[PDB]
Amino acid sequence: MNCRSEVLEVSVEGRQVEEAMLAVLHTVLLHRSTGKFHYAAAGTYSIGTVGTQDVDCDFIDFTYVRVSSEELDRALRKVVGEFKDALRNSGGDGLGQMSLEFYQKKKSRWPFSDECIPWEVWTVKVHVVALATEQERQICREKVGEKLCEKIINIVEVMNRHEYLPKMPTQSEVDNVFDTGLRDVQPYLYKISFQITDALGTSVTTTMRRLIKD
Amino acid sequence: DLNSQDRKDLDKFIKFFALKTVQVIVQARLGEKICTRSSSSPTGSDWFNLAIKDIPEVTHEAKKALAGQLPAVGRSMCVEISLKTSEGDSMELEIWCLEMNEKCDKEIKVSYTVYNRLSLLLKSLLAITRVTPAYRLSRKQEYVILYRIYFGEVQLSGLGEGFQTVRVGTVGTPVGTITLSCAYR
Repeated sequence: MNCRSEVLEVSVEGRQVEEAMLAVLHTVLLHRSTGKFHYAAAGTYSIGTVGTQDVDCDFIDFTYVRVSSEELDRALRKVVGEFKDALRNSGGDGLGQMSLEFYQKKKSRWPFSDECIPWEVWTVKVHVVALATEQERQICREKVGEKLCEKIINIVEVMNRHEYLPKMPTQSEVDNVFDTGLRDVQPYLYKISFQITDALGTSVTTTMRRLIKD
Repeated sequence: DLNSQDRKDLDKFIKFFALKTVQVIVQARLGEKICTRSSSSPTGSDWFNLAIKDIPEVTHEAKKALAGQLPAVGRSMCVEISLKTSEGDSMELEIWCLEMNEKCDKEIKVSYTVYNRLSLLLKSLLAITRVTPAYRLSRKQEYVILYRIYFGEVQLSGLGEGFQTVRVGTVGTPVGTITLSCAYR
């Protein structure tokens, strides 16, 4: 089970960065979580039920669906905010990425911490641009929303395309596959991190991408 | 091959997946936002571990359409989302299509591997139904949205030349492969 990685790219206005990341992490996590496992000593276990809700974006003409866990939404909202202010204090560069990776924990011998083995990573590269009129702020609400549509479609296509998932664990091993720390929902073990990148050129891959258009 | 109750559990899963499919699609074109609560202590009606409330009229419409039959090669189930304006002009926005190919697969445990993958496909369907063009139109409502479930024989050309399609996803079972998608104008 070697690590699958996926990259999406978005160009957004300043106000739109938080919703667009929220739109992407929640749709991946909605596919990458499950009902709470409730084990009995005999080995038997039951699965709880996941609720979902629609979220209208305020700066994008867009709606996405998230699991109805409010600790989870709080969790991602705070680190999505840590990404955005980090972009704001980046001044010029204008770029930064965010990554979400799912991993299993393997028990390690003393003194080494359990090694965390990713089986899937998601990366979102953002390019903030600031807009001048308030009608290209309004018009921008529409095509960012149209572009997140196809980003959501692609995420969904990749998930059917992706075959490996962790073996479903026993009660002793469940904390090495799932985050059992939430009440509503059981996400796979996951880490999200980010980086503020420095800009440089785009490398005359343009001709390769221009061959695909023709 | 499949044991006797392997075949019947699979058939119960496909039925309720198909009934849940129409609920999600119709509830996403209904006009308003959908919010269901999670639950650590499950209920016996939350199929596939997902909280999806049933609309009774939609269940009945779904069941009459399937006529107690399940989709299979040739027999697909379709939800037609259409628009009738006050000028009486009617046109199909989308035709959601739950199909079944003959590519079988005796390598999946019917009981709970197929079950959890039907569940993920329902989760994809909740995501997808929000990001096709008919969704935003249905949330504004001049014109109203109409839904019709049928069991064909899928026929799409009313959508018009050049329509687009998106694959929601795919699930392999010992009786064939379940395909779900949307042709949209």
